Amino acid sequence: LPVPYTEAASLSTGSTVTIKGRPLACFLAEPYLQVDFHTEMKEESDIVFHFQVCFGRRVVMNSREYGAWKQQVESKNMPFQDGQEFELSISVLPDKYQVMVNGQSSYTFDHRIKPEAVKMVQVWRDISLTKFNVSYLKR
Amino acid sequence: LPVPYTEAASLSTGSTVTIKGRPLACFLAEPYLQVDFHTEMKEESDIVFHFQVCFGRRVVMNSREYGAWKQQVESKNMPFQDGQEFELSISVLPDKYQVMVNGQSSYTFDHRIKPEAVKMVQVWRDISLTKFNVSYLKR
Repeated sequence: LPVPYTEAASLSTGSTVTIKGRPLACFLAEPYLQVDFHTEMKEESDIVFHFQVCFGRRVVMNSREYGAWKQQVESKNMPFQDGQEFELSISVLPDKYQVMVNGQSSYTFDHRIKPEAVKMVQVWRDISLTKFNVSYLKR
Repeated sequence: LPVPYTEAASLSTGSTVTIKGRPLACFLAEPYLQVDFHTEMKEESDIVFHFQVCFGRRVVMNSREYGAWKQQVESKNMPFQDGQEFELSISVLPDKYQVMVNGQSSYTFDHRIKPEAVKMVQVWRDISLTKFNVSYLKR
């Protein structure tokens, strides 16, 4: 899959975004992974959910609203494993996103903007990607 | 050119490393560029010169010696232009590296390890690359 990876998308309660991929360097090099849920197809559009991994160090989550970054949430939780493929599953719950890493609940982020505002998902920085899916099974 | 880009290399006084490329996102997204001069072909080897651009924000330079990062040099100088191709030229002078951006002297970094210790150059993070060259014209 090409990285940066972009897909038009819609989200609501019950939606799951599944990403399978792979850092491009060992953790000692501090590769990054970024997943952004955008309100428009344009990359300068607002970001309802920003998820940024500095592999082996930290994760930051935030939103970008009317062009400006808001209060970041910083986590030191690091379930990702050096040199390994990862499977990332972001579920849209009524009150928050829930982020699973290799099947383990690892982060959550309460909705600041309704998920129905999302029109695009971008996955980029220092990863390769073998799978991307947005589920569309629920009303 | 594939990114991450790796080339075996040797450097001495008079050597020039010329990199031509292009951020993968606008500056608002804060794409990065990293150029590392390594002592071995392995990515965990020491880094004689680390050059890391956070486009539109800062540049940091450092060395990684026996596995540990040393004193970083942080610069707010930012000659790179939003959305534009750049031409980066790193010259090996007797006392320092000199970094030109689009023909303009922009950064320098005094040698901490002799440049003759370099065996590999890696260029990676959020850029595309159209040209890479190491000059080999001087004794």
